[PDB]
Amino acid sequence: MKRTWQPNRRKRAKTHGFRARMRTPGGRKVLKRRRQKGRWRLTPAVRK
Amino acid sequence: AVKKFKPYTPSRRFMTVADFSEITKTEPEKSLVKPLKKTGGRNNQGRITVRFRGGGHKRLYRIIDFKRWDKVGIPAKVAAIEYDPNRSARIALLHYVDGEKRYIIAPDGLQVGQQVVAGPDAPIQVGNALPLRFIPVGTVVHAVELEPKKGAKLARAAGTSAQIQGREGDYVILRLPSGELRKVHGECYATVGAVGNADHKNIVLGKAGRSRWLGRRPHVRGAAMNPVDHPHGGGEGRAPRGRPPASPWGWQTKGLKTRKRRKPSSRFIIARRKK
RNA sequence: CCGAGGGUAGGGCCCGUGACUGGGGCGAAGUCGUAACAAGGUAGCUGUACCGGAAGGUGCGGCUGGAU
RNA sequence: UGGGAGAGGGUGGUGGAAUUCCCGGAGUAGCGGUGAAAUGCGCAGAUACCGGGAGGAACGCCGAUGGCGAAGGCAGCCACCUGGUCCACCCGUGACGCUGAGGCGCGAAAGCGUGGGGAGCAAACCGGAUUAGAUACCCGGGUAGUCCACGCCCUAAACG
RNA sequence: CGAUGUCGGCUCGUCGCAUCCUGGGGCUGAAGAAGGUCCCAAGGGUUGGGCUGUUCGCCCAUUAAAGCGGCACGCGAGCUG
RNA sequence: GAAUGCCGGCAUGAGUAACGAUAAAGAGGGUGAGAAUCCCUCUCGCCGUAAGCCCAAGGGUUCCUACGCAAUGGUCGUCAGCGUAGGGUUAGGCGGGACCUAAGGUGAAGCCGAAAGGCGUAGCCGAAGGGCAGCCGGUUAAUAUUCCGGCCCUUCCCGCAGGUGCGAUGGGGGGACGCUCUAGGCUAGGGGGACCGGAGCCAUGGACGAGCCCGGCCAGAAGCGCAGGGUGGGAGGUAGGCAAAUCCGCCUCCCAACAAGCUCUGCGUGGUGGGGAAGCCCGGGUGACAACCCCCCGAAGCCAGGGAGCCAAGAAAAGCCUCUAAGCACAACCUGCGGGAACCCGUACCGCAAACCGACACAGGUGGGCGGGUGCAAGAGCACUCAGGCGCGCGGGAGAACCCUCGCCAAGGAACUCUGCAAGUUGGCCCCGUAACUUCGGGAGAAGGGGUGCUCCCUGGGGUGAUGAGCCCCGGGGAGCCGCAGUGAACAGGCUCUGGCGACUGUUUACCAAAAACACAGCUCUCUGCGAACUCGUAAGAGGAGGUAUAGGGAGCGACGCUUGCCCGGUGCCGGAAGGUCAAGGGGAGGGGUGCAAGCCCCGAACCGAAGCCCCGGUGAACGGCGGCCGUAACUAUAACGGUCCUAAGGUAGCGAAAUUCCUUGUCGGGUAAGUUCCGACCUGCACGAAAAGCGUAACGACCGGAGCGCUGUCUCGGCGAGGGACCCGGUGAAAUUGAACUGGCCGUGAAGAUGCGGCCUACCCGUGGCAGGACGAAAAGACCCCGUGGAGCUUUACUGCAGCC
RNA sequence: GAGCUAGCCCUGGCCAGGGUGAAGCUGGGGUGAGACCCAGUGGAGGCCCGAACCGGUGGGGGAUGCAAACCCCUCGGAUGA
Ligand SMILES: CC[C@H]1OC(=O)[C@H](C)[C@@H](O[C@H]2C[C@@](C)(OC)[C@@H](O)[C@H](C)O2)[C@H](C)[C@@H](O[C@@H]2O[C@H](C)C[C@H](N(C)C)[C@H]2O)[C@](C)(O)C[C@@H](C)C(=O)[C@H](C)[C@@H](O)[C@]1(C)O
Ligand SMILES: [Mg+2]
Ligand SMILES: [Mg+2]
Ligand SMILES: [Mg+2]
Ligand SMILES: [Mg+2]
Ligand SMILES: [Mg+2]
Ligand SMILES: [Mg+2]
Ligand SMILES: [Mg+2]
Ligand SMILES: [Mg+2]
Ligand SMILES: [Mg+2]
Ligand SMILES: [Mg+2]
Ligand SMILES: [Mg+2]
Ligand SMILES: [Mg+2]
Ligand SMILES: [Mg+2]
Ligand SMILES: [Mg+2]
Ligand SMILES: [Mg+2]
Ligand SMILES: [Mg+2]
Ligand SMILES: [Mg+2]
Ligand SMILES: [Mg+2]
Ligand SMILES: [Mg+2]
Ligand SMILES: [Mg+2]
Ligand SMILES: [Mg+2]
Ligand SMILES: [Mg+2]
Ligand SMILES: [Mg+2]
Ligand SMILES: [Mg+2]
Ligand SMILES: [Mg+2]
Ligand SMILES: [Mg+2]
Ligand SMILES: [Mg+2]
Ligand SMILES: [Mg+2]
Ligand SMILES: [Mg+2]
Ligand SMILES: [Mg+2]
Ligand SMILES: [Mg+2]
Ligand SMILES: [Mg+2]
Ligand SMILES: [Mg+2]
Ligand SMILES: [Mg+2]
Ligand SMILES: [Mg+2]
Ligand SMILES: [Mg+2]
Ligand SMILES: [Mg+2]
Ligand SMILES: [Mg+2]
Ligand SMILES: [Mg+2]
Ligand SMILES: [Mg+2]
Ligand SMILES: [Mg+2]
Ligand SMILES: [Mg+2]
Ligand SMILES: [Mg+2]
Ligand SMILES: [Mg+2]
Ligand SMILES: [Mg+2]
Ligand SMILES: [Mg+2]
Ligand SMILES: [Mg+2]
Ligand SMILES: [Mg+2]
Ligand SMILES: [Mg+2]
Ligand SMILES: [Mg+2]
Ligand SMILES: [Mg+2]
Ligand SMILES: [Mg+2]
Ligand SMILES: [Mg+2]
Ligand SMILES: [Mg+2]
Ligand SMILES: [Mg+2]
Ligand SMILES: [Mg+2]
Ligand SMILES: [Mg+2]
Ligand SMILES: [Mg+2]
Ligand SMILES: [Mg+2]
Ligand SMILES: [Mg+2]
Ligand SMILES: [Mg+2]
Ligand SMILES: [Mg+2]
Ligand SMILES: [Mg+2]
Ligand SMILES: [Mg+2]
Ligand SMILES: [Mg+2]
Ligand SMILES: [Mg+2]
Ligand SMILES: [Mg+2]
Ligand SMILES: [Mg+2]
Ligand SMILES: [Mg+2]
Ligand SMILES: [Mg+2]
Ligand SMILES: [Mg+2]
Ligand SMILES: [Mg+2]
Ligand SMILES: [Mg+2]
Ligand SMILES: [Mg+2]
Ligand SMILES: [Mg+2]
Ligand SMILES: [Mg+2]
Ligand SMILES: [Mg+2]
Ligand SMILES: [Mg+2]
Ligand SMILES: [Mg+2]
Ligand SMILES: [Mg+2]
Ligand SMILES: [Mg+2]
Ligand SMILES: [Mg+2]
Ligand SMILES: [Mg+2]
Ligand SMILES: [Mg+2]
Ligand SMILES: [Mg+2]
Ligand SMILES: [Mg+2]
Ligand SMILES: [Mg+2]
Ligand SMILES: [Mg+2]
Ligand SMILES: [Mg+2]
Ligand SMILES: [Mg+2]
Ligand SMILES: [Mg+2]
Ligand SMILES: [Mg+2]
Ligand SMILES: [Mg+2]
Ligand SMILES: [Mg+2]
Ligand SMILES: [Mg+2]
Ligand SMILES: [Mg+2]
Ligand SMILES: [Mg+2]
Ligand SMILES: [Mg+2]
Ligand SMILES: [Mg+2]
Ligand SMILES: [Mg+2]
Ligand SMILES: [Mg+2]
Ligand SMILES: [Mg+2]
Ligand SMILES: [Mg+2]
Ligand SMILES: [Mg+2]
Ligand SMILES: [Mg+2]
Ligand SMILES: [Mg+2]
Ligand SMILES: [Mg+2]
Ligand SMILES: [Mg+2]
Ligand SMILES: [Mg+2]
Ligand SMILES: [Mg+2]
Ligand SMILES: [Mg+2]
Ligand SMILES: [Mg+2]
Ligand SMILES: [Mg+2]
Ligand SMILES: [Mg+2]
Ligand SMILES: [Mg+2]
Ligand SMILES: [Mg+2]
Ligand SMILES: [Mg+2]
Ligand SMILES: [Mg+2]
Ligand SMILES: [Mg+2]
Ligand SMILES: [Mg+2]
Ligand SMILES: [Mg+2]
Ligand SMILES: [Mg+2]
Ligand SMILES: [Mg+2]
Ligand SMILES: [Mg+2]
Ligand SMILES: [Mg+2]
Ligand SMILES: [Mg+2]
Ligand SMILES: [Mg+2]
Ligand SMILES: [Mg+2]
Ligand SMILES: [Mg+2]
Ligand SMILES: [Mg+2]
Ligand SMILES: [Mg+2]
Ligand SMILES: [Mg+2]
Ligand SMILES: [Mg+2]
Ligand SMILES: [Mg+2]
Ligand SMILES: [Mg+2]
Ligand SMILES: [Mg+2]
Ligand SMILES: [Mg+2]
Ligand SMILES: [Mg+2]
Ligand SMILES: [Mg+2]
Ligand SMILES: [Mg+2]
Ligand SMILES: [Mg+2]
Ligand SMILES: [Mg+2]
Ligand SMILES: [Mg+2]
Ligand SMILES: [Mg+2]
Ligand SMILES: [Mg+2]
Ligand SMILES: [Mg+2]
Ligand SMILES: [Mg+2]
Ligand SMILES: [Mg+2]
Ligand SMILES: [Mg+2]
Ligand SMILES: [Mg+2]
Ligand SMILES: [Mg+2]
Ligand SMILES: [Mg+2]
Ligand SMILES: [Mg+2]
Ligand SMILES: [Mg+2]
Ligand SMILES: [Mg+2]
Ligand SMILES: [Mg+2]
Ligand SMILES: [Mg+2]
Ligand SMILES: [Mg+2]
Ligand SMILES: [Mg+2]
Ligand SMILES: [Mg+2]
Ligand SMILES: [Mg+2]
Ligand SMILES: [Mg+2]
Ligand SMILES: [Mg+2]
Ligand SMILES: [Mg+2]
Ligand SMILES: [Mg+2]
Ligand SMILES: [Mg+2]
Ligand SMILES: [Mg+2]
Ligand SMILES: [Mg+2]
Ligand SMILES: [Mg+2]
Ligand SMILES: [Mg+2]
Ligand SMILES: [Mg+2]
Ligand SMILES: [Mg+2]
Ligand SMILES: [Mg+2]
Ligand SMILES: [Mg+2]
Ligand SMILES: [Mg+2]
Ligand SMILES: [Mg+2]
Ligand SMILES: [Mg+2]
Ligand SMILES: [Mg+2]
Ligand SMILES: [Mg+2]
Ligand SMILES: [Mg+2]
Ligand SMILES: [Mg+2]
Ligand SMILES: [Mg+2]
Ligand SMILES: [Mg+2]
Ligand SMILES: [Mg+2]
Ligand SMILES: [Mg+2]
Ligand SMILES: [Mg+2]
Ligand SMILES: [Mg+2]
Ligand SMILES: [Mg+2]
Ligand SMILES: [Mg+2]
Ligand SMILES: [Mg+2]
Ligand SMILES: [Mg+2]
Ligand SMILES: [Mg+2]
Ligand SMILES: [Mg+2]
Ligand SMILES: [Mg+2]
Ligand SMILES: [Mg+2]
Ligand SMILES: [Mg+2]
Ligand SMILES: [Mg+2]
Ligand SMILES: [Mg+2]
Ligand SMILES: [Mg+2]
Ligand SMILES: [Mg+2]
Ligand SMILES: [Mg+2]
Ligand SMILES: [Mg+2]
Ligand SMILES: [Mg+2]
Ligand SMILES: [Mg+2]
Ligand SMILES: [Mg+2]
Ligand SMILES: [Mg+2]
Ligand SMILES: [Mg+2]
Ligand SMILES: [Mg+2]
Ligand SMILES: [Mg+2]
Ligand SMILES: [Mg+2]
Ligand SMILES: [Mg+2]
Ligand SMILES: [Mg+2]
Ligand SMILES: [Mg+2]
Ligand SMILES: [Mg+2]
Ligand SMILES: [Mg+2]
Ligand SMILES: [Mg+2]
Ligand SMILES: [Mg+2]
Ligand SMILES: [Mg+2]
Ligand SMILES: [Mg+2]
Ligand SMILES: [Mg+2]
Ligand SMILES: [Mg+2]
Ligand SMILES: [Mg+2]
Ligand SMILES: [Mg+2]
Ligand SMILES: [Mg+2]
Ligand SMILES: [Mg+2]
Ligand SMILES: [Mg+2]
Ligand SMILES: [Mg+2]
Ligand SMILES: [Mg+2]
Ligand SMILES: [Mg+2]
Ligand SMILES: [Mg+2]
Ligand SMILES: [Mg+2]
Ligand SMILES: [Mg+2]
Ligand SMILES: [Mg+2]
Ligand SMILES: [Mg+2]
Ligand SMILES: [Mg+2]
Ligand SMILES: [Mg+2]
Ligand SMILES: [Mg+2]
Ligand SMILES: [Mg+2]
Ligand SMILES: [Mg+2]
Ligand SMILES: [Mg+2]
Ligand SMILES: [Mg+2]
Ligand SMILES: [Mg+2]
Ligand SMILES: [Mg+2]
Ligand SMILES: [Mg+2]
Ligand SMILES: [Mg+2]
Ligand SMILES: [Mg+2]
Ligand SMILES: [Mg+2]
Ligand SMILES: [Mg+2]
Ligand SMILES: [Mg+2]
């Protein structure tokens, strides 16, 4: 049947993207934490 | 003149529609219309602040003229009379000899192609807007301003009116559509006559979907819910209220007045409503 | 081909009968009340509506076939 | 043809008394109610009195053994739309009339539908009293209904 | 109770005998026929239906008779639900 | 050495189940170390409103070519979406941007909030909506409306000429709109031709024929032709369109009016550029100077913003046109022509799937367009086929049980069973016919029947054309032929009677319940006079609503019919300036602590003193409630009638052993041979009842009951058959479970149901196919039950508090 | 975290074919005028049948599955909430 993952590049970037994180205080701390842990990518990759 | 149907479906048995006989123009004035945002009963927070709303017919909001003291002494001609979906009442298109076009709401008996007017020296004639004080005591009147020059507030929906009982200084004594006796400033503009399309209440909606056309989503009783949702929720099988009948939020819905008893306008309310 | 009639299916009218149920007529001496004929003890009767164990009572309008 | 009477019918208006309710004034210990009384209402200021206000219904006197309509029935007052009828004159058509199975229409009250409206009245119902009982007659309340619009019902001691 | 699936039905049997029938007996208030009661006997047999989830029970039609119990109220790693 | 321990390695089950749709295969010839599996041909089968082709999401080199086969592929592999390397995506016209707005987002101003932050008019952003200029063919192993060929169009810059009051983010017009039905005329596409072009073919008994087979077009600027859309012209007045305005709006007059004129679209034609079949031959070459015509069907697409009617009344903004304002009229704008300028991003490939979403090359999920022909009444239904694409990445045999999916069945015909569960039956079209009841629609396709093909003759009317032929669409009459059978295959109701519940179409427990539940129109109560009530929010602000009591919130009931009775004592709600109770605050009689004293400091009664409660009413479609005992009639029996205690009042109409009735399978009646169910009645209703509505109700229902007919493998009672498995052979090869095991029956014993102890009995060793009685078999640290001073959801006149309101 | 799911908002798209034949309009009758009756035209409807599409009634299979909800046969809606 219809599973839960229904990829949508516009949905992905406008929800978990870089510019969506820097706007809110929580999304900034998400960026701080991942930038602290040493993640290779702080935001989901999507070729647009 | 409500319209009956032959019962050729289960729902055509009682469904009734308006007559539309007083309608003389079947499309709005492109100059006097604007987009109407369907909110769905959801405020700026997005949340439903009025339940069971949405999914009705798209409409265009026609600008109605509730401040007729804008144009004093300029005889407008009653151009046409048109359906308005944002109201119970009908709307009349006016061609002021000024050249400006406006929508007023159509009182009863008002005929297409008649001159109407507004002002202190206007005739007491169906469709004219005078300050309340200059209307002779004992004349039904619609589209009443509450406070002066803030807009027409009382007597607007279908068939309604308002009698003027008497005067008392800077205030007149109006009998509202709801039988209340309030005092309203005499300088408040009003339109003489009852609102048309009085047959509006006799309309039998006829079937569930018709209510859905009007933006009314289905209403679900509290007695059908669970205690997490309503005072009336729960019970094994059916159940009476089991407590004072209550709204979802807890307050009692049988008799409990909610008008603020320190409200300033109380000084201007002679008598609370009838019936 | 038509054809007596036989078969299938569905109707229409009448008759008889049916747990039970509705009032009806009748029946020497049953129970409760007293509505009506006297102004019958609230003048009666009436069409209707509603109520009441029962006769009846009452609202509305009508009749005198009502008294002094 | 010219005249006349009339609550004839319908519409639209409108006028005064009355009762109830609301507001002010003034005023105090009872009012109300009956065969008597109790209910009930009244020191939380009733009743009785004056002024103001709203609302509905009904038309005192005239009024009559009266007048109109085919019957049911019709009553303040004005106006508009309208029926019947009678009288004068002897002008016109020349039996064109009478009755009426069916048909159609009208049809008090009560009742019904959808709306409105609601002062007084009042089936239902409640209470007091009477009483053996009193699902009554008497008394205090009181809902439909009584009123309007439209739409049904079509019965009657619809009787002279 | 770190689980022994819980009624009844179907299927498949198997055993007990305190025997419903068939076989053998004694007593009979056993004339015959047909019954009653008890004793021996478990080899075989012990029907089809209406009603109810029912077991059971009543009822229809038969029958030589339409037996009563055990097998985790036998049998859901065999079915049903 | 044990923690259903942790991490890892390796076992067991096991050469076992399986290897993913039952659409299906076979042979020959190649390649190669090796071939059922790759290549090629031939034959067979499968999809064909798809299993074909073209877009969009999403995926991201998977595309093409060479070279490979360790692993990936459920087997194999020479093959591949795999590995290695090289190659491949070309735009002014397609899509997006340099254009416009939608919800929403953001947000100068402004507002608000401890902080963070929340709002918010404009404005900005935001598209699969608006606007906008390319069609056809050829070329590559791989891209093409992108390269190339032909014929077209757009914008920006500069220039010449002509013309004009030029001029905008400002005013106006326009853009600009729904649902259903639908006219004319076209095209898309298709059917036929005895007309034209073509490699050929004559079989196996006939046919050298009006034979068979194949094809018979696509694109096109100006002009013209047909069909539509859009649109009045003039002048006078002008206070309105937030300055102006010659435009727009309103008023008068003039002529034009169903036209016409102008403007713009589509279709046709059109200079010209293209395409061009089978067959034969090695994608190509031939065919071929290929031919390129006539008739017919004909859209849901085009003309388009057409027309009609309806109610629920149907985005915005820019482009474009118009008006003018500063400014300027050596400029600037409109037109025509010329030259020049024209950027960024996407372009491979897959795309109902082996490349997307499902951990997998997974029978599942995935929006748009094209979707050919014949037949069956129609059609996107169904069968068979075109183009195209496939035979589903394990095979070969065998012909057991048993399982699945399927076919048939003697006599019976529901006897099956909880139940006709399941499977039969019926099955589309035309005509005949058709009941109670009803809200007059319906019930209804009620029921029940007749017809159905193929040939000949006669004939009626329609579309085109022209009025004829010709094709084409509806038919009507007569006479015949064949079969068991003429919707001969495929697709396609079993019917009726009677109850309960819900009026109905609708909605629901995604993944055990689709229902009698929710919703519903409709009735009532109540709240709310607008800065409404109510809701969200700390607030600002939103919603309500750009609504105004014929309106909005809340609550019960649930179309409709006839109806809804008594109780206000308690509880809620409403009304009541009296009375009483009452907090801070006021008052300060009267005392106290200290101090030499002035004074400072504390306690402090009467009395004034809200809401709330008390108290007086009202009020039920507010929460709710609606008795008991004793007696009585001229047969018995039963009590209309009485008597008495109690009540706030003692259950009204109507219903009734009921979705409710315990005793109960109540009693009687019907249906049956027989009826715990069913239906009709009765009424001592354990324990109905009137908007948690009462009693009915035509219609409706994948709801739950009872009955009957039809028809049956459901059964008596089973038999045979088909294919997919099971079975044997080659290939690949799991799992849960498992203390170790050399793992029999009985009768005992034992923590009370023993393979493991005792006694006796039986028993050579190891398998394979099977059946499930046991291993208190596996699975899940029992969901029941208890226990824990464990948890959580829910409730209230439990405690306590908080928001909110007073 | 609303790329599943529930609702709402904005903007688009989708619903073969066949049946029934509401009001209206026209004509005829009718009447003082009417109501009304009949006929044709008309093409209404949470109308009827049935694909796509949306569902998920009954049964069977599947149950270390093709699948952590699927397959086959039946069945509901299908211009509307
Ligand atoms: C399909 C596949 C599933 O199997 C079933 O659904 C069967 C049909 C259940 O019966 C279902 C259905 C039913 C009626 O069982 C007959 C009922 O008992 C309950 C509701 O579970 C089983 C067996 C249940 O066992 C039962 O547990 C019971 C608590 C008691 C009983 N025990 C004493 C032996 C035992 O049989 C139980 C719990 O689900 C097993 C656990 C381990 C599971 O959850 C496993 C993973 C199952 O989901 C499953 C195997 O995937
Ligand atoms: Mg889903
Ligand atoms: Mg999605
Ligand atoms: Mg996207
Ligand atoms: Mg998105
Ligand atoms: Mg976001
Ligand atoms: Mg973002
Ligand atoms: Mg911060
Ligand atoms: Mg910060
Ligand atoms: Mg890095
Ligand atoms: Mg992140
Ligand atoms: Mg109607
Ligand atoms: Mg009718
Ligand atoms: Mg109207
Ligand atoms: Mg606009
Ligand atoms: Mg709004
Ligand atoms: Mg917002
Ligand atoms: Mg709300
Ligand atoms: Mg809402
Ligand atoms: Mg309104
Ligand atoms: Mg209106
Ligand atoms: Mg005022
Ligand atoms: Mg209504
Ligand atoms: Mg509603
Ligand atoms: Mg609407
Ligand atoms: Mg509801
Ligand atoms: Mg509930
Ligand atoms: Mg519930
Ligand atoms: Mg919640
Ligand atoms: Mg609660
Ligand atoms: Mg409750
Ligand atoms: Mg419930
Ligand atoms: Mg209950
Ligand atoms: Mg409940
Ligand atoms: Mg319920
Ligand atoms: Mg209740
Ligand atoms: Mg209760
Ligand atoms: Mg409450
Ligand atoms: Mg509140
Ligand atoms: Mg009021
Ligand atoms: Mg014979
Ligand atoms: Mg007497
Ligand atoms: Mg007397
Ligand atoms: Mg009485
Ligand atoms: Mg007193
Ligand atoms: Mg009044
Ligand atoms: Mg004469
Ligand atoms: Mg006569
Ligand atoms: Mg009357
Ligand atoms: Mg009394
Ligand atoms: Mg006494
Ligand atoms: Mg009185
Ligand atoms: Mg009458
Ligand atoms: Mg008389
Ligand atoms: Mg246990
Ligand atoms: Mg264990
Ligand atoms: Mg013997
Ligand atoms: Mg003897
Ligand atoms: Mg003997
Ligand atoms: Mg013996
Ligand atoms: Mg024996
Ligand atoms: Mg038997
Ligand atoms: Mg039994
Ligand atoms: Mg029993
Ligand atoms: Mg014998
Ligand atoms: Mg036994
Ligand atoms: Mg035992
Ligand atoms: Mg067992
Ligand atoms: Mg036992
Ligand atoms: Mg037992
Ligand atoms: Mg057992
Ligand atoms: Mg089982
Ligand atoms: Mg069992
Ligand atoms: Mg068992
Ligand atoms: Mg140890
Ligand atoms: Mg552990
Ligand atoms: Mg471990
Ligand atoms: Mg490990
Ligand atoms: Mg290992
Ligand atoms: Mg080992
Ligand atoms: Mg091995
Ligand atoms: Mg094995
Ligand atoms: Mg397996
Ligand atoms: Mg396979
Ligand atoms: Mg298949
Ligand atoms: Mg091979
Ligand atoms: Mg090989
Ligand atoms: Mg090959
Ligand atoms: Mg096809
Ligand atoms: Mg990927
Ligand atoms: Mg390999
Ligand atoms: Mg290999
Ligand atoms: Mg190899
Ligand atoms: Mg290698
Ligand atoms: Mg695989
Ligand atoms: Mg090789
Ligand atoms: Mg640029
Ligand atoms: Mg923009
Ligand atoms: Mg913000
Ligand atoms: Mg954005
Ligand atoms: Mg766009
Ligand atoms: Mg473009
Ligand atoms: Mg091309
Ligand atoms: Mg072109
Ligand atoms: Mg020039
Ligand atoms: Mg110009
Ligand atoms: Mg200009
Ligand atoms: Mg401009
Ligand atoms: Mg518009
Ligand atoms: Mg649009
Ligand atoms: Mg519509
Ligand atoms: Mg057309
Ligand atoms: Mg073309
Ligand atoms: Mg064709
Ligand atoms: Mg040739
Ligand atoms: Mg030959
Ligand atoms: Mg001007
Ligand atoms: Mg050549
Ligand atoms: Mg289409
Ligand atoms: Mg169009
Ligand atoms: Mg806008
Ligand atoms: Mg100059
Ligand atoms: Mg650029
Ligand atoms: Mg580029
Ligand atoms: Mg490309
Ligand atoms: Mg598919
Ligand atoms: Mg698709
Ligand atoms: Mg593929
Ligand atoms: Mg999966
Ligand atoms: Mg996943
Ligand atoms: Mg595969
Ligand atoms: Mg797949
Ligand atoms: Mg084709
Ligand atoms: Mg063919
Ligand atoms: Mg057909
Ligand atoms: Mg091919
Ligand atoms: Mg074999
Ligand atoms: Mg062999
Ligand atoms: Mg198959
Ligand atoms: Mg057959
Ligand atoms: Mg048979
Ligand atoms: Mg038979
Ligand atoms: Mg049966
Ligand atoms: Mg059986
Ligand atoms: Mg069942
Ligand atoms: Mg069949
Ligand atoms: Mg019948
Ligand atoms: Mg009939
Ligand atoms: Mg019937
Ligand atoms: Mg009936
Ligand atoms: Mg009928
Ligand atoms: Mg039909
Ligand atoms: Mg028929
Ligand atoms: Mg038939
Ligand atoms: Mg025939
Ligand atoms: Mg033939
Ligand atoms: Mg069929
Ligand atoms: Mg059918
Ligand atoms: Mg029953
Ligand atoms: Mg239901
Ligand atoms: Mg239903
Ligand atoms: Mg009902
Ligand atoms: Mg009903
Ligand atoms: Mg529906
Ligand atoms: Mg539900
Ligand atoms: Mg469920
Ligand atoms: Mg569930
Ligand atoms: Mg789930
Ligand atoms: Mg779940
Ligand atoms: Mg299920
Ligand atoms: Mg359920
Ligand atoms: Mg259903
Ligand atoms: Mg309903
Ligand atoms: Mg109702
Ligand atoms: Mg009401
Ligand atoms: Mg608003
Ligand atoms: Mg409401
Ligand atoms: Mg109902
Ligand atoms: Mg009825
Ligand atoms: Mg009470
Ligand atoms: Mg009280
Ligand atoms: Mg009370
Ligand atoms: Mg006092
Ligand atoms: Mg107080
Ligand atoms: Mg009541
Ligand atoms: Mg209670
Ligand atoms: Mg109580
Ligand atoms: Mg005596
Ligand atoms: Mg009653
Ligand atoms: Mg009973
Ligand atoms: Mg019984
Ligand atoms: Mg009942
Ligand atoms: Mg009961
Ligand atoms: Mg019983
Ligand atoms: Mg019995
Ligand atoms: Mg019987
Ligand atoms: Mg019964
Ligand atoms: Mg009894
Ligand atoms: Mg009940
Ligand atoms: Mg109740
Ligand atoms: Mg109840
Ligand atoms: Mg019913
Ligand atoms: Mg249903
Ligand atoms: Mg159903
Ligand atoms: Mg049954
Ligand atoms: Mg049956
Ligand atoms: Mg049968
Ligand atoms: Mg069988
Ligand atoms: Mg076989
Ligand atoms: Mg072998
Ligand atoms: Mg092997
Ligand atoms: Mg392998
Ligand atoms: Mg060992
Ligand atoms: Mg052994
Ligand atoms: Mg023992
Ligand atoms: Mg033992
Ligand atoms: Mg042993
Ligand atoms: Mg020992
Ligand atoms: Mg031993
Ligand atoms: Mg084996
Ligand atoms: Mg076993
Ligand atoms: Mg077993
Ligand atoms: Mg076992
Ligand atoms: Mg076991
Ligand atoms: Mg076991
Ligand atoms: Mg176990
Ligand atoms: Mg376990
Ligand atoms: Mg467990
Ligand atoms: Mg545990
Ligand atoms: Mg435990
Ligand atoms: Mg326990
Ligand atoms: Mg504990
Ligand atoms: Mg403890
Ligand atoms: Mg404790
Ligand atoms: Mg605890
Ligand atoms: Mg807790
Ligand atoms: Mg707090
Ligand atoms: Mg979603
Ligand atoms: Mg559709
Ligand atoms: Mg359809
Ligand atoms: Mg038909
Ligand atoms: Mg029309
Ligand atoms: Mg239609
Ligand atoms: Mg259907
Ligand atoms: Mg299913
Ligand atoms: Mg589904
Ligand atoms: Mg499962
Ligand atoms: Mg399926
Ligand atoms: Mg199927
Ligand atoms: Mg279906």
